[PDB]
Amino acid sequence: DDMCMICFTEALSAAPAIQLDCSHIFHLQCCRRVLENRWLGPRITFGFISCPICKNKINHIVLKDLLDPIKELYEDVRRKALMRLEYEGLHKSEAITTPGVRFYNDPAGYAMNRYAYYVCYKCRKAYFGGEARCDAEAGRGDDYDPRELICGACSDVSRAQMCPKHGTDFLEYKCRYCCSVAVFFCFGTTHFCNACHDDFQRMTSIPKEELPHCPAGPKGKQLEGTECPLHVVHPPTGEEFALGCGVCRN
Amino acid sequence: QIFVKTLTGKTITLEVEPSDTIENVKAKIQDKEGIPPDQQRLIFAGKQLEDGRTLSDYNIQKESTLHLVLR
Amino acid sequence: GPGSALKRINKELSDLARDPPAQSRAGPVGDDMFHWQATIMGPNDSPYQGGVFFLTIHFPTDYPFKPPKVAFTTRIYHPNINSNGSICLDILRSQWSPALTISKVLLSISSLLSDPNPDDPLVPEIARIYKTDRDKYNRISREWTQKYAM
Ligand SMILES: *S[C@H](CC(=O)NCc1c[nH]nn1)S*
Ligand SMILES: [Zn+2]
Ligand SMILES: [Zn+2]
Ligand SMILES: [Zn+2]
Ligand SMILES: [Zn+2]
Ligand SMILES: [Zn+2]
Ligand SMILES: [Zn+2]
Repeated sequence: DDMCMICFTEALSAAPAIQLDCSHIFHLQCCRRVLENRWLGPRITFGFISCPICKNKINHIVLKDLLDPIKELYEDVRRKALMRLEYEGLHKSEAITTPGVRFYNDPAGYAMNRYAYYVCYKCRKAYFGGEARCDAEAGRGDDYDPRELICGACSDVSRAQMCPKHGTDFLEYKCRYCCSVAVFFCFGTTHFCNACHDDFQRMTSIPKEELPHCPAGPKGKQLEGTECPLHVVHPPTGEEFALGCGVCRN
Repeated sequence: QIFVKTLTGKTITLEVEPSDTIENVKAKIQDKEGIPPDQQRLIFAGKQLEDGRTLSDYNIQKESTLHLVLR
Repeated sequence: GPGSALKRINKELSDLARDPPAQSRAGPVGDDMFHWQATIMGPNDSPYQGGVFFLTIHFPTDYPFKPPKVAFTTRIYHPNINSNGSICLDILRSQWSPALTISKVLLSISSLLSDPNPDDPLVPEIARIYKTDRDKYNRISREWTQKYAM
């Protein structure tokens, strides 16, 4: 009817309303809340910017203040993700080249699905946090603190030797406790991957020589075999280590 | 003629005869809002519809409603 | 604010039990309108058939701008639901829209039982069994259905 399809609390006839470029119509004040809230949890996703209905991007003159910083973040991430996919050599991947699969001809789409990016609190740019797990994706919501998300460059605890090509723009650290790209940076000293952060009380307590050695899984697992998940020589589990530039070895 | 509700409310309309296979109703779905049959499931009365059964296989009558959920 | 979320939760309830989604019940369990209980019946075609499955639902203060917290309280053998009753469902996380309603979530969960997704599984063991030995998967699913859900 005259019902606003965002908040089913209303007819549009009731307070300030607008028609998106997409065509259908919502309360102005509702569209704003959708765009202020952004995504759920720490990992940047852009589900929220599509139209509740037709799921084409939300657009409007009156909303440009909100959309503008978003488009720029979306740009930043699409850029970084697509790059990482190519460097990682997954752009020819079968999940892109097979007609009728989800991201047929959508390299950017596949990559942003596959990789997990976070907004750094110090600067304000996205950084890479690892392959997105499912286990993190049915974990907590926003029982998290954005101050602890910090890109490699802003948490340079290893005064690391910069990459000549890409300055420090794609610098990444190991989890202190396992063989994974880090996500969080807590107590301004310690890098944690997603799982180890979840379990940081434990992880901190384990004596350094009792930690798993390479190859090391999160939360104290000893992975079987001989090759490191990060394909790098590194110091024993329990010491900080700058992994270098993320694109250039991947 | 029957309707198809998307999860997010967006309704779409289709002309059909009973004997229509759900195969080609997934196809006839692409022709309108253009999604690959391979990603779309159809739910009627809590039953997930099987590719290549009729609609009156499922007792689907004039002016019924299905739901498109997709992976 | 929460009064807004409440007006929306009452609407969804009124809309629901006056036109329920096929094979599911849901509703507040006390006078606290943010805490609901729900049941989903095992779909007719699935090894879960004849089972009644109980869920818990917590609505956030700013519903529906954030999704509800939804879990199984009935043990169930399924690749995308863990031993804590956590459900791997996109529309509850990255793919949530305020246009969705509990009806749509329950319909969505029910479909998930009709047809699991082994590709990105939450329980990779059960995922494996499903992909490699279907007969086995049904047996254990039905067996679990008989122990826990009847
Ligand atoms: S909740 C879990 C992830 C999952 O079950 N499915 C992801 C997916 C993507 N396309 N289809 N299913 S950890
Ligand atoms: Zn509204
Ligand atoms: Zn639209
Ligand atoms: Zn930074
Ligand atoms: Zn580089
Ligand atoms: Zn770790
Ligand atoms: Zn290692």
